[PDB]
Amino acid sequence: GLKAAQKTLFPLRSIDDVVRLFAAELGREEPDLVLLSLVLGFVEHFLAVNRVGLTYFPVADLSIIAALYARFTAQIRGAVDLSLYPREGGVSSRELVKKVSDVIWNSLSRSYFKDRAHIQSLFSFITGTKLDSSGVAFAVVGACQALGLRDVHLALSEDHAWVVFGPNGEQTAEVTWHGKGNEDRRGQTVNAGVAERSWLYLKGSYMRCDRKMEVAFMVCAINPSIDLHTDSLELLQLQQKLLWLLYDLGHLERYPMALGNLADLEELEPTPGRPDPLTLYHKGIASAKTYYRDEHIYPYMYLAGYHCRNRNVREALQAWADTATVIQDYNYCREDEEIYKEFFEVANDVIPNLLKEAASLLEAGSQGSALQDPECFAHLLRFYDGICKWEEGSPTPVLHVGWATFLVQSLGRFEGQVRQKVRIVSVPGPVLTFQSEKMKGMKELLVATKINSSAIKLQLTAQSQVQM
Ligand SMILES: NS(=O)(=O)c1ccc(OCCCN2CCC([C@](O)(c3ccccn3)C3CCCC3)CC2)cc1
Repeated sequence: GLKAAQKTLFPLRSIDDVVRLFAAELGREEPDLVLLSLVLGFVEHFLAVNRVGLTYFPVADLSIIAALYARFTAQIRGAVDLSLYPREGGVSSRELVKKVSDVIWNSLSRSYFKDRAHIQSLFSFITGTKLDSSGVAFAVVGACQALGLRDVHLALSEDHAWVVFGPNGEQTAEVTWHGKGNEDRRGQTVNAGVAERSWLYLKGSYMRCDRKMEVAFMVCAINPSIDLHTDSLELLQLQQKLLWLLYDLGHLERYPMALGNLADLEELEPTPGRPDPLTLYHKGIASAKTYYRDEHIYPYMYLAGYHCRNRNVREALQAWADTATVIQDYNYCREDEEIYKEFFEVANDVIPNLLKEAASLLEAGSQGSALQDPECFAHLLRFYDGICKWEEGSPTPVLHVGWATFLVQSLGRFEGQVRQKVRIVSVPGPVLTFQSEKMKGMKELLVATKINSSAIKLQLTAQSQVQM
């Protein structure tokens, strides 16, 4: 409306006043996404974008929030005539959804840095005419709810956003851009992407949000960064509390990455009486396994990063091998580059630095060292096997000589007597089966006393010939 009952909690004078607002909206049949996004972008603006004047918490007076709310709703209602788009079943049509998308798109500034911080909210849309990629999709959803279109919902994969709608919520529509350069399928289904088994569309195991999960998304979208070096403590705490509130209400059940975000926040600043980060990261993984057929990559990476920051080398390598075990059943397609970059950085920067440190600490007399544990070697091998398998049948290559260099260095960190304890068995403590043809052909090289660097390179990149 706003409705009288949504107004009684104003002004919001503190973090807990914001949380109380979220609680009361989440009590409702339909939490108000426009109200809540405006409030978050407001508080984010005055705690991270401009802190001038801040003495505690930027007071969100009803007069300010209501006028922002009225601007959004007038802008949408004025520009979308619902009577031109008749609704059977209480469900929306593709043309209606496209028009709402076009409205949001056309309101945006022509040129701006599309990956700035703080352009995710309806606050940024209204005050700055700017939105990031997935912010456009959220905004389309908000606009749809404000028009009474309750079939329209946010869909998310690990790197993109679109909408679902229509009979049984079975239709999909592209409403925003993806990445740098991707030309458009705006208005189309995602079924081509699903059918080609790219990571971008998660072989169809992407998130189909209900309203509560859309609130969870805007809370994950809170960006506490003030600059490269500094975070807003007030926004970190707000985000954390909001996530716990969503957790207790059961609204993070089908949101794996939200559980990873919470775990990260708990590591930074733990809440007395709550599960530890590890429990959290494992619920994020169990959520992916239960609702998304274990087809998601980030739950394992979040866990891996935690183990990496704490120097549990063994556990970090296990998590990354689990990561690769997911990716192996995808095809590497155009538009999957963000997950290529994540794997590239693991293999070729993070793991080599972890293992270099472990080599020094071994020289310094460390026991139980990753580099003396054959299970750690097996995890490293499983990691690469999954990447190799991922590459098979993909329309674009993954591996090249730049990866081979780090592979050779990483294998060399483990002595022969440690590498030879891994048992590699065929289809048809440490025991390991390779699914990839590259790693199967490599198996003897990997356990040789002397690592044959040139042969490993040839096997990893399938380079036919050596120097004339
Ligand atoms: N090197 S590592 O330790 O293995 C590691 C690497 C990446 C990691 O990434 C964790 C961050 C994952 N991130 C969260 C924001 C998320 C997203 O950027 C986002 C943005 C806004 C709100 C919710 N999610 C997406 C969701 C789909 C569309 C945008 C994309 C995935 C963690 C660890």
